[PDB]
Amino acid sequence: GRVRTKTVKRASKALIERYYPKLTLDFQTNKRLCDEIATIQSKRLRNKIAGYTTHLMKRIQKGPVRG
Amino acid sequence: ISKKRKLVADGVFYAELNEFFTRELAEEGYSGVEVRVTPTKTEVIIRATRTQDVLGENGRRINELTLLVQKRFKYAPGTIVLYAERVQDRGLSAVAQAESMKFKLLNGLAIRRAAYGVVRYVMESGAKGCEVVVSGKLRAARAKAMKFADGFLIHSGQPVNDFIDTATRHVLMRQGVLGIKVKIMRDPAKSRTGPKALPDAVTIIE
Amino acid sequence: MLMPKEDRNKIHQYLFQEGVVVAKKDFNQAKHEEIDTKNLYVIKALQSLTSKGYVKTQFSWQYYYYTLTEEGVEYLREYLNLPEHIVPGTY
Amino acid sequence: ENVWFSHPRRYGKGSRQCRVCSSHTGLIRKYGLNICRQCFREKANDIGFNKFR
Amino acid sequence: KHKKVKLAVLRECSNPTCGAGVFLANHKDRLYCGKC
Amino acid sequence: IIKIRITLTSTKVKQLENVSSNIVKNAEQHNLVKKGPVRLPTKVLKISTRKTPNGEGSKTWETYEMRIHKRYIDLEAPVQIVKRITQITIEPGVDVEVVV
RNA sequence: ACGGAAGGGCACCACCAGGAGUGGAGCCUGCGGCUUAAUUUGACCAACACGGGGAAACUCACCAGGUCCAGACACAAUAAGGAUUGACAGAUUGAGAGCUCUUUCUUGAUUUUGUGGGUGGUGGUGCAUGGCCGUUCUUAGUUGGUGGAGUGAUUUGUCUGCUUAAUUGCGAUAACGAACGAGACCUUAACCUACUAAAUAGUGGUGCUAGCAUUUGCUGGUUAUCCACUUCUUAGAGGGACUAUCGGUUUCAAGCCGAUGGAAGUUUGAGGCAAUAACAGGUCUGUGAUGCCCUUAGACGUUCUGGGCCGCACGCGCGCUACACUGACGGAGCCAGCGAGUCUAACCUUGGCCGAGAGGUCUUGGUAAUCUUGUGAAACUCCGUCGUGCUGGGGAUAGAGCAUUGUAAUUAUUGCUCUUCAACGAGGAAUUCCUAGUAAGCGCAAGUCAUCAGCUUGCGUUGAUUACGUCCCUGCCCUUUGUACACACC
Ligand SMILES: [Mg+2]
Ligand SMILES: [Mg+2]
Ligand SMILES: [Mg+2]
Ligand SMILES: [Mg+2]
Ligand SMILES: [Mg+2]
Ligand SMILES: [Mg+2]
Ligand SMILES: [Mg+2]
Ligand SMILES: [Mg+2]
Ligand SMILES: [Zn+2]
Ligand SMILES: [Zn+2]
Repeated sequence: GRVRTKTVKRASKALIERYYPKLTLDFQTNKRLCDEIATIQSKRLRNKIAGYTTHLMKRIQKGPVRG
Repeated sequence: ISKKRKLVADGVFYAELNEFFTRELAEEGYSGVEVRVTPTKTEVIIRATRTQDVLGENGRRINELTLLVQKRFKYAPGTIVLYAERVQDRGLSAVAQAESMKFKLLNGLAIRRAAYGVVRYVMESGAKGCEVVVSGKLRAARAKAMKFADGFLIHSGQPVNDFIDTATRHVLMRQGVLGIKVKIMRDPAKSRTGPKALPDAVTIIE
Repeated sequence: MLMPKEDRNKIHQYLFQEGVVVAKKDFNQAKHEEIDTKNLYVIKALQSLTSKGYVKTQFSWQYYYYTLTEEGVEYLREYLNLPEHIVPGTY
Repeated sequence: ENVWFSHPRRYGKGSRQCRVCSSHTGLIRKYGLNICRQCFREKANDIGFNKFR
Repeated sequence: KHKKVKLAVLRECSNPTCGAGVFLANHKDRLYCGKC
Repeated sequence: IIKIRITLTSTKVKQLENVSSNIVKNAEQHNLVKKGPVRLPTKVLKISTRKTPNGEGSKTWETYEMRIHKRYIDLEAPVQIVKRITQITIEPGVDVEVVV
């Protein structure tokens, strides 16, 4: 499956909790901004966190969400 | 000699030195050797907890070790030299801890007391987790195994090759052999080389 | 073991002149790598006086290592009839 | 006696031995290790052979 | 079972390493010494 | 200006590239004519063994593989500049040979 | 824990749909049995081409014989009118073995004899052990702290439901917050006209130069013919995918299902690593890892000669070759990847010559992206002979000869040549593996190697059918449930 784990989901939560007046819903800018705002130890993990952050931004734009 | 066979034989030579120094400098707190090959002479760096008994009175012991390695591996005299400077941290070396607890068991000491002492020393020497497994005929029985662990220990993945120190010892009790497995989860923060945290650990700046 | 007295003297000469001996574990080798004596002769002259003392032995991958001690220095000094100033090479 | 205390050992399993344990079986002769397979499993990391895949 | 008969308290050949202490033994038509 | 070839071989790619970069930087800061560092194919010395020390169990195999990475860099330098570059690369773990 | 109880989920070590089979034959190999002087021995899903176990000698542990002490050392009896050692020739012995004897030379406190204590042992015990492995279990599982429940064992946390490969998450919630496992990670295989650089990689065109054609073009030698370049090749720092975008479906989400895009959309494919508890699982025959028991000079130490390990009324497992025309044979085509390789010595071999072949000989190159090597691999392709019959399928059995390795091929080591041409007509009941560059077919390299693959480890060439599910069989996970089970339904 493509179920994102806690290591990805919680990191995306924290990024969105502190950087909402920040990175938009574009994945490329989201990941390039994760590159500077977070010390992620693998390109794959940073890609996954950025993708989940983009997902959460897109789902916020349709209304708010828990967390 | 081809490069393949030469570096294979270099690894073999390092392994042979490692076993020799394990058997020779065991009571001296040996923890590992480093072989540096220079164009003129080869330096053999011993890492020991107590580098005064390795040296000996006025260097007699280290000089006889040098000449022993000299004769064994057939170098021209003067082309190989030994330096036993220091181990950076006694408590973070699995080899040193395993040998120390082996020596305590041999001198006569409760297994639980010795292992918990080793674990406590490792934990208070900055390690983020330690485990000691003592297996065998602890008392006359079906040769059970005891574990004594503190902290956490990731085992396993890649980070275990990255930073986990594992050492195994064979201890000779009057009824058979006890097996010592010492496993140290050193702190990734003070790595001073390589990754500074776990692969999944994410820190955010704000 | 039954080995000639002069062969044993050669073993003792070498042992006291360099201090330590490295011996193949081969009880058939014709001639010792450094000493002009049978490898078996070296190994057994050490399985000899080593047991009296005078030597510490370590096996370490099938290759004997013999190291001289203080009582060994004394014993070989007396045996080779040396003045008490010719220290072994290790010193 | 001394004339016959050995016959040729110039090839075969009895010519060689594990340089650690003097074992004639399961020998590694690739790259000239000359180490028995069990000893090699024990001390491959010291030699520099590691597991990657 | 080499007996080594006691040989209680009691001429020469080639190979001059045989230094006048190599007295020959004569069983019959023997020219062979102790050293060889 | 003698033409030498420096061969670097090691099992550790990080230190191999460290020494190679040190030498290239040295050559560029002393204005030599150098052929770039050629990375000859890394050779994976694999060896397959049986996991069990006996004959029992599922026939589970291991490959222990050691990667030997070798590089070669040939350039032209005077005697002083070959001596200095052969005395500056004393990094452990890399075997460095200078052939004229 | 179990259930011929229930509910949900899952697995080609299960099934469905199928493919390839195995079981039927020959032969190879292991196991049993029988035999033997011995046919050494362990192992009985998770034993049986497994012990890396392809044994002529060695290995070796077994069998018939034969030497040696490699019995340290604290000790006491032998010894400075010699403890003890070696011995030519002959008996004797397989043996040119001074084993022992004939006989008298050599050596000289280096050993002999007795005591103790040691030493070695592939001797026993894996049900005394370590270490390592295999399996439980390739599933998703496991555990504190504090709080809550219970007198307690214990329970919750660790969950109704959706979701996921996943104790993966959404969330729900007397638990909150965590740890291990999974994931993350590392190695590899894919792309990248992106950077860096390359007669140990390659390409354009200039030297030189053959053919063919001559309006200058094709093919190509120019391994020191220069310049330019890095697309192919190599290897470092990086890039790239995060299920991206869009539709639909969703509880409110986790997600899921399509399509486009894209090198790549099943964890991107394949692995490495891999928890808690275990097993009287294997290994004392890997270890100078090892406790105890046994032996230790007529040795169970070790060595040497010979033999055996292979033996053959028979049964079983893994295999190879086949039963043919989608084929055999013969010519011609001429297409890889993963690797290995000798300096104090014998490895990988090109090329020339000798030979029908196997092979031999004279040089060469290679310590290796440099030479073997483009490993000029085989299947396969094309054209012919065969023409359906145990045939020109199959190649067992056997005779003769010639080379090769080896101290030594007899019980044929292997190879080569000729010849004999067996069973085998597609295989019972059963039963194995498998879902895409996968199955299957094909060969090559490496490992064991002096010689010996029908084995394994990897590699590539050719490349389907089916399915995209299920819980029927065999099992696994979770939950509820019953239990007279706890050595746990054997
Ligand atoms: Mg993992
Ligand atoms: Mg078949
Ligand atoms: Mg024996
Ligand atoms: Mg509680
Ligand atoms: Mg519970
Ligand atoms: Mg058992
Ligand atoms: Mg057999
Ligand atoms: Mg029943
Ligand atoms: Zn070994
Ligand atoms: Zn004479």
